[PDB]
Amino acid sequence: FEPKIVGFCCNWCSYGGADTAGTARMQYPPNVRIIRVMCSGRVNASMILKAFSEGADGVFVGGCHIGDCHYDSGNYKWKRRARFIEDILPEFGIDKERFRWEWISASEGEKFQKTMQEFYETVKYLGPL
Amino acid sequence: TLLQREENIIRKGNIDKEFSEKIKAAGGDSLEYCFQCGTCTGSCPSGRRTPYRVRQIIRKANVGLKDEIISDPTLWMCTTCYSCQERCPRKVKIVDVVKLARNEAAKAGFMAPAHKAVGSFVIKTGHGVPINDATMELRKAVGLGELPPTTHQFPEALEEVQKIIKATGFDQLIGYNWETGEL
Amino acid sequence: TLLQREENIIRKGNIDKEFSEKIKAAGGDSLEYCFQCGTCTGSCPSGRRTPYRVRQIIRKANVGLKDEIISDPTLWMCTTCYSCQERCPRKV
Amino acid sequence: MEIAYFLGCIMNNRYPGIEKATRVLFDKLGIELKDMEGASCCPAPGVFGSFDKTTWAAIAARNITIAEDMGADIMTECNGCFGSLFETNHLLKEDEEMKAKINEILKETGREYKGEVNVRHFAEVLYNDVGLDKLSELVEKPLNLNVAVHYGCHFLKPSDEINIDNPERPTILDEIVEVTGAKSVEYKDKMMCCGAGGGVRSRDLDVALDFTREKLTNMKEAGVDAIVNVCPFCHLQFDVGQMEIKDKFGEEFDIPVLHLAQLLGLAMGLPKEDLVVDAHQVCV
Amino acid sequence: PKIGVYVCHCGVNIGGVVDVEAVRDYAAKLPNVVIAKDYKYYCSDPGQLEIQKDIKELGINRVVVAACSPRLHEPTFRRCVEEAGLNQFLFEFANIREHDSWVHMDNPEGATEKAKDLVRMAVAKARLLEPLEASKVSVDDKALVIGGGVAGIQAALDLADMGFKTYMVEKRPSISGRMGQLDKTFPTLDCSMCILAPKMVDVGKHDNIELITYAEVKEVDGYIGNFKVKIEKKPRYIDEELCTGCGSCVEVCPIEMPNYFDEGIGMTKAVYIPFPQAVPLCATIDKDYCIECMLCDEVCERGAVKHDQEPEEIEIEVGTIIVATGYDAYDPTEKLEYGYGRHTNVITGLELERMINASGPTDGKVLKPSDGEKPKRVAFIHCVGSRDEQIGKPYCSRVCCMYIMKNAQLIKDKMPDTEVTLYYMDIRAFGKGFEEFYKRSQEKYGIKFIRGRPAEVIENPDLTLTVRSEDTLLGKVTEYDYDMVVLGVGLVPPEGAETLRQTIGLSKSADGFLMEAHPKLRPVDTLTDGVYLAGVAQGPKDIPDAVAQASGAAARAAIPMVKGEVEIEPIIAVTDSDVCGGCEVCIELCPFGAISIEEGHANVNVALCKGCGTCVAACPSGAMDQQHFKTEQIMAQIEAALN
Amino acid sequence: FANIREHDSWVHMDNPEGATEKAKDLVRMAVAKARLLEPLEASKVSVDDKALVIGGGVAGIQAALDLADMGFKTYMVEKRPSISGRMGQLDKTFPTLDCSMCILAPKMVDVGKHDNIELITYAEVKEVDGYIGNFKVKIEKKPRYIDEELCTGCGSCVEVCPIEMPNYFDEGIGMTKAVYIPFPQAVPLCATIDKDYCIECMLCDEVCERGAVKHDQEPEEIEIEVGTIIVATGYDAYDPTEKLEYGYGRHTNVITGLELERMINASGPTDGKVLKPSDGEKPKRVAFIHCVGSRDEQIGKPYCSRVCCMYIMKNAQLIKDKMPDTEVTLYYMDIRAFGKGFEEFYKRSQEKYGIKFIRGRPAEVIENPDLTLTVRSEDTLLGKVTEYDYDMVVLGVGLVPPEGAETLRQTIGLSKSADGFLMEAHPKLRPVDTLTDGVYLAGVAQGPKDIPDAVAQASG
Ligand SMILES: Cc1cc2nc3c(=O)[nH]c(=O)nc-3n(C[C@H](O)[C@H](O)[C@H](O)COP(=O)(O)OP(=O)(O)OC[C@H]3O[C@@H](n4cnc5c(N)ncnc54)[C@H](O)[C@@H]3O)c2cc1C
Ligand SMILES: Cc1cc2nc3c(=O)[nH]c(=O)nc-3n(C[C@H](O)[C@H](O)[C@H](O)COP(=O)(O)OP(=O)(O)OC[C@H]3O[C@@H](n4cnc5c(N)ncnc54)[C@H](O)[C@@H]3O)c2cc1C
Ligand code: SF4
Ligand code: SF4
Ligand code: SF4
Ligand code: SF4
Ligand code: SF4
Ligand code: SF4
Ligand code: SF4
Ligand code: SF4
Ligand code: SF4
Ligand code: SF4
Ligand code: SF4
Ligand code: SF4
Ligand code: SF4
Ligand code: FES
Repeated sequence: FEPKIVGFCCNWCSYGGADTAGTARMQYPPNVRIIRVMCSGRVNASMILKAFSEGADGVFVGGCHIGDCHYDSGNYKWKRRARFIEDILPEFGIDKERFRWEWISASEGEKFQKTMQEFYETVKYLGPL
Repeated sequence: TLLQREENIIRKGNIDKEFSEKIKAAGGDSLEYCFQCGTCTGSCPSGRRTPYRVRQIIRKANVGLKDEIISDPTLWMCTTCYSCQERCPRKVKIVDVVKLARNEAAKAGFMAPAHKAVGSFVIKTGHGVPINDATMELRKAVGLGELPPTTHQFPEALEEVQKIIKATGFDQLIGYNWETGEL
Repeated sequence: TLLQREENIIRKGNIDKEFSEKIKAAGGDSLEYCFQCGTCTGSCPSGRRTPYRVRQIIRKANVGLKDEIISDPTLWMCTTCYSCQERCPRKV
Repeated sequence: MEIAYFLGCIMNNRYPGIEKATRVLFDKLGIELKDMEGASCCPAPGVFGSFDKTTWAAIAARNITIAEDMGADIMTECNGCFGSLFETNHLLKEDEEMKAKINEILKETGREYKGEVNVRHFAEVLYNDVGLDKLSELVEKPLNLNVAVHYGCHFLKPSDEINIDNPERPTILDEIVEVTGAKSVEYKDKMMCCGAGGGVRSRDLDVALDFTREKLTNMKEAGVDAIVNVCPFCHLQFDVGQMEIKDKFGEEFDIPVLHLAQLLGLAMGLPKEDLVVDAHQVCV
Repeated sequence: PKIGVYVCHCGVNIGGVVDVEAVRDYAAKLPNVVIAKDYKYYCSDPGQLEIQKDIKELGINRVVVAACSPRLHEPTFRRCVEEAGLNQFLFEFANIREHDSWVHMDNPEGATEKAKDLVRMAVAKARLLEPLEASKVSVDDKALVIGGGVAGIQAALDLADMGFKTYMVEKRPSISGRMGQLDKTFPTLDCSMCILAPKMVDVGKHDNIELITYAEVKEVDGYIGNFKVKIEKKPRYIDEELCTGCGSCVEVCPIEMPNYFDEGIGMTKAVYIPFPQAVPLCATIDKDYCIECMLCDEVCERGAVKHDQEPEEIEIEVGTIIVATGYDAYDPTEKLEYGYGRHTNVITGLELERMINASGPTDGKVLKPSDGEKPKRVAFIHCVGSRDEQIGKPYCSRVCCMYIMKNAQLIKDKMPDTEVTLYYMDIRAFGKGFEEFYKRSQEKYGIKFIRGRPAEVIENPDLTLTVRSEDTLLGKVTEYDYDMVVLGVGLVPPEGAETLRQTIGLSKSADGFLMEAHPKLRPVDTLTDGVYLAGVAQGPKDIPDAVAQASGAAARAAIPMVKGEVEIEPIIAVTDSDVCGGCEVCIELCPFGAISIEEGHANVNVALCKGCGTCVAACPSGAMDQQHFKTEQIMAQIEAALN
Repeated sequence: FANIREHDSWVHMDNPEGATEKAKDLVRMAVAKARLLEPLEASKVSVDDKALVIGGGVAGIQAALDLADMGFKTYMVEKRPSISGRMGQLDKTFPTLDCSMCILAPKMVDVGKHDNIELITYAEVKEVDGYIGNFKVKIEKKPRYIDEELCTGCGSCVEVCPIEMPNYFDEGIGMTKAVYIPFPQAVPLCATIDKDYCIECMLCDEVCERGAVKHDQEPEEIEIEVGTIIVATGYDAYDPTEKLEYGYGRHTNVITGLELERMINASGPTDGKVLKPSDGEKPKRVAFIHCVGSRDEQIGKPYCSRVCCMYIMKNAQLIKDKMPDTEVTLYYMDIRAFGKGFEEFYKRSQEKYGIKFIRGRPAEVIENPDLTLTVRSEDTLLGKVTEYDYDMVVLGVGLVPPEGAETLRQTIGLSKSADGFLMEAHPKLRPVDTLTDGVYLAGVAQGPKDIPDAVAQASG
């Protein structure tokens, strides 16, 4: 079983963190697919639900650390949305461990690598949705 | 003659990289990033009155001069006062390295008889400083019990201590012979 | 005992500045600007087989440890081969 | 309040006066001292920690389990015992593999280390749990004494782990001492080791005695009347080593050595026989 | 849509792991794609020429590039497509190097599949892109320089000589910074004031410079070319226009207070002039010490004393900002083993600089604080407050070695009989003439160097000081006596640095100093457009390095002001009035207040919107949509990632 | 002007009365001269708004781009066929370990595309005449024997060429053809024929489709008029052949730091593999020697080269990352980690990579029969002589002025400092100006320094 994982990362920190992991050449499983947004505040539950409905076995969202958002308040709104999404997902048979959201700074390549590896292990263990 | 062809040069034959790896793996890895400022030696009170130089011990541990360290008498001049460790600008755990080197030296047979005597006292009575008759009389006179509520008073506690010592092999380390109760 | 309260510390009682001034005035003034790279000791053939350390001799001469130098047997281990002097980066 | 009472070796086997003074002082403070039945050497870190870390940690862990059985924190008034027990406690708590190894060793003794209690120092308990005000209230005989305070190395260091006071220039013991009316006198190299630690006293007595002789010279130059310590190991070093220094070099200091508990008992009007001054080699 | 796909080998960075042949064919076979090519280096000139030729010939209206991260080369390809006539924002970037090839080296097949999926997602997004015209905004041809030290003075003079009107805000009553406090400079031992004072006078006389001393920057708003700055001028209680700096008020004042210029070892009056070469040469009253005796009022002939002065608020509009706020000297009081603040005859390097200065408090005489007599023995300790993890200062301060050697040389010249010893770990004489200066310290002046970090400084009863330290090259502990000990304190960010950093909105580096945009190639730029760094504001360094940085910052700030225009990215929210219901759950979500309500419909202000997309994600009905990040585009990308 | 401070007051301190009499006499002389002075109107001369930048390294590229972005038409003369300087030869940079080419190549392309920059590579400045605002410069463009306007840099000519010659870019450890492109990111991306090696076989002519090969090309003379000049000519690496005790050029497995930079580069001659020159296998033990060609009065080099410590530590870290099992030892006198993040980099060299530091200037390097190398050196912190064996020894060579520096200095008319680099107008406050008006210095032309310092100087 090879899980299908979709990722959303803000342009300024989390996408920067993935770039840092790449430049340092920190290996991690190739299942994730990153989609760029300007801010984690651009992400809403419709995208997560669409991902899970289209065949995703896990959804990752990455943002700036609280207090570090380029647009200064977007990740707060995302954090609220993410808590609500964790509320909603188990009602349709989707474990909330299949939906991970983390704060990754632009220089935190190693944290991004570890998050990717661990999320892949979790989703693979859970098995197909 | 001042000639001595072995003591005045360092080659690979004097180096044991396994010793350094063992020390670093056992909790002395910080010795890797000592930059030899000499603050520790300046802070050392035993270095002022003995040939003990803690900075050179750290350097030898990094280089891998096992035989030079474990056989060195000055290795036993450290009082573990922690003065060096409080001031190290690189935050090296100097006392940890000293104790690990002493452990390696003890494993190699460089144990003083007095330390072995302390160990034998702990084995026999559970106390590094066991009570004597005069102190028993003093204890009785002042309202305390003749014996403290320790392994002195509870043989089963002493048996547990001896079981621990046997399990850890400490008796074999100091050459304690249970049959005769001697070293 | 390893105790010895005099041999393991340097105070002003161990220093003779007149000795250093005399050495520098007699043709050894260059010792003033040794920066202790240790090239001389590495080049020294007697330092490989005796406790003789020429760099420490230069350092003691600069500091003024007369009694430590003149009474030292290793001072007589130098063959005057000039290997150190050919390579000193400070031209001591 | 209740706390397990660890005794060590030197206090209960050479200087019972410290123990009696401590018991009386804690009874006057409404703190119940519970004996740790079957306790042994902590073991003294200087020799055992230098010889085999595993044996030292195992013996210390058994001592800690004795107190864990009673569900009480350990209180020590020896810097050496405090250092040994505290280091073992925070090593086993923060290291799962070492905890597993030590528990494997402890199994055959019918004990298991849980990491459920805390190791505390006598002076720290006095300063935090009692406070300077309550200690002052209990003073009935304000002392007139110039005392040299010897902190000992293992009360405060390594400070990164102990985090009690600043090791370079601490004040906790000075404040406790001054609550009794005595005056803590500054002297050269105050934070210097007494020389007895690390197993040096039993390995090279001359080196340890020079440590002590340097300290005593500095204290004498300050004109102190007594030495105050919170370590029976340091207490023994000073007391016995003054006699040893006299016999070896014929140098007389005649500076009485007191434990902090003994000084508190003196300031609290304890019976003279309770201090057991006859245990001391240097006449007080 | 005619999509042209360009897959970059990047040499072997992508090609080595990802098969740029299979990916190219996959792209060629995807819907709406009319061409697929691969080139070794697309960002290079030949690759851009290939892209432009393809656009001109095949009439491509969408360009997709499978290359490195967009954060690196998105502007490059945007301008490339622009120069070929295509719109800037019809362009798409697929990240197959940092996100695929460099992180899945051990799975080449999985890497190629991921690259195929990523290119599919990129083409899915590019299908729905549309042109967007970017708006130009004028760049104000004015600059602000914060800090009046050597770096700030240099930056202001360079900008003013290039024709730009410059404001220079300085928190002290006078400009000069720390260079005015130095007696001589290394490695030449030339007088610092003799060469700095002409520049200070130049700044004070320049027609293009507005000098505002004794003032702080309180608020900064806006963006490049369009900065609104609120400055607070503190009350001197002296009229700058009237005061001539004669100093009679100082002569008559009865109160004595520390002089900040003398670094705690010099005294002045409650009304004071910081030093004779001050610019502006004006008096200042510190009301913490004034008793309001009006003696200065009575003795002043110009009528310049104003005890009822109030703080003034100035608002300026500038196009660029240069931060040149310098540093403070480390306070070694926390190093208890060295006894600063406890031992009488322990001083710092900057205090020694003031003491050796002929215009300093002691008239240029190095005297013991304890008795006012010359020391016969002096020790210097290197790396105090630096290279020390015990205090969280793991960096080198970069100048303490040299100024320690310089002050030792100065003490030797003034008092040849003095003995001077330096306690060092490394001698960092790296600059031009620095190694020769280091050798001259020994050969000419006879300064003694001990390689050892001192363990302790002990004050003896007679107030002399014993340095206890190992001589590591002798391998032995030494306890040497000295009449004076000088701590070689390091450099730390100035007091109030965090307040100004937050006011402007800049980041800081691990050492606590301000962070440059790129460590190697943009040393004076920041990531905030229109804001530049000069001098020790960016980190410890010596005067020539700070001056070079100030000139570079002036040039970099001049470039956009010469251009006179900048482009605003059009990635902004747009409201569909026919769909918007005026619910207004979007207005509060904009941190910049870009959304208002007109005619019952949400309306976005382009000047205020920054393009975060928060409001768009919040809008349930979808009336709000972000340009270049539309919901349909992200939904198509999600669909393509899994299908 | 009467000079009574430098000529009277500061030189006769012990004779105040004689000093006052001398001051009176000097003021009398000044007034005597001032009596006969008359007004003179000074003539203004126009300043050409054009700049010349000599040298196409990072400093020169930065200076040219800054001038061109400010609106001035700039000429950039570069003696090599391509711009980049020494930064293009580096693999990574300290203290971040980022790729140098990845960040330099966009700037090179920018220089190549700028409307305000005229790039003249493979050219030298032959004559400079005139003064500020009014400089007449004669430049000699050497014949490439390839048409720059036609060549596309495809490289087929290189593929077919039969002759092999050293590649200057690879610093003596890499080979190319008689027709060559210095590196793939060259700007201009153009071929060059070295006639010292060409046999005129016309294979390149036949394989070229653009008709860019011109075997009858001649040197060209260009005359430009500029208002300002910026010298950014960089440096050369020290040649340690004269240090006979270290055996460079004699021992097989002794290399320099720059050669190691080329070897560790993925685009270098060895495809990024650190291999012994003797057998082409990875070394298991590597020694680095600091201060080679620097801080040494035996060779007349009493200055610090200022970057060798850091790039030594950087290349040690790179060798460790590529080959974690390798043992690396550095022989140093001082570790000069003075820059921003440099001390942290120094600590990371030990904590993370386990690089060994020996404080000792090596006395000798001895080649053993099996071609391994014994470094004989005192460990001064152990106070004992050591003889340690290594598979490779890397000399931390310093920086020296480039070849032909004196010719250009005389052509412009500039002075030089004691170290041999060009002298600035004032050491403290005019670091980038010279005493010749209208001529400026940027980068290592003024003395050794790292990339950010050179870039700041170029902008200034
Ligand atoms: C003891 C000592 C000796 C030295 N000797 C030498 C030497 O011999 N040669 C040498 O080359 N270098 C020397 N240096 C280093 C040299 O002083 C610095 O390189 C130089 O001072 C840096 O100039 P700067 O303009 O960046 O900073 P500074 O000189 O610190 O000037 C910064 C200015 O900004 C002002 N400021 C700060 N915060 C604000 C704010 N919020 N708003 C407005 N203004 C503000 C300050 O008041 C100050 O006027 C020495 C340093 C020390 C400590
Ligand atoms: C092995 C090594 C590793 C290094 N690593 C780093 C590092 O990791 N990080 C770092 O920051 N710095 C590093 N440096 C230092 C860095 O290379 C320099 O700071 C930088 O190259 C200086 O740039 P420049 O433009 O001043 O000179 P250069 O890079 O030398 O460029 C000068 C240019 O001028 C040209 N030129 C010369 N003479 C003439 C002439 N007469 N006419 C026309 N053109 C001419 C040259 O061909 C060259 O293109 C390293 C240096 C070495 C030797
Ligand atoms: S103080 Fe620390 S860094 Fe300095 S020599 Fe000792 S262990 Fe090494
Ligand atoms: S702990 Fe040991 S090495 Fe460190 S200062 Fe104390 S006696 Fe010296
Ligand atoms: S070689 Fe010269 S500079 Fe180096 S230690 Fe010997 S005498 Fe001093
Ligand atoms: S002359 Fe020869 S023997 Fe004497 S110190 Fe120099 S190298 Fe050694
Ligand atoms: S476009 Fe990106 S991936 Fe392609 S060569 Fe340029 S930097 Fe490398
Ligand atoms: S306030 Fe008046 S008296 Fe004082 S300095 Fe200014 S002009 Fe002179
Ligand atoms: S009014 Fe204030 S400043 Fe003026 S003389 Fe009186 S105390 Fe001094
Ligand atoms: S420049 Fe010298 S004194 Fe200053 S921090 Fe660096 S090594 Fe220490
Ligand atoms: S949230 Fe949507 S519907 Fe409501 S006001 Fe904003 S744009 Fe209109
Ligand atoms: S996209 Fe962000 S900045 Fe723009 S209007 Fe919406 S919330 Fe405000
Ligand atoms: S000369 Fe012709 S074949 Fe050679 S690189 Fe140039 S265009 Fe290609
Ligand atoms: S003509 Fe010269 S350059 Fe061309 S292929 Fe022949 S040898 Fe090579
Ligand atoms: S930077 Fe380091 S290696 Fe280079 S010359 Fe200076 S001290 Fe020697
Ligand atoms: S920009 Fe990354 S969370 Fe707002």
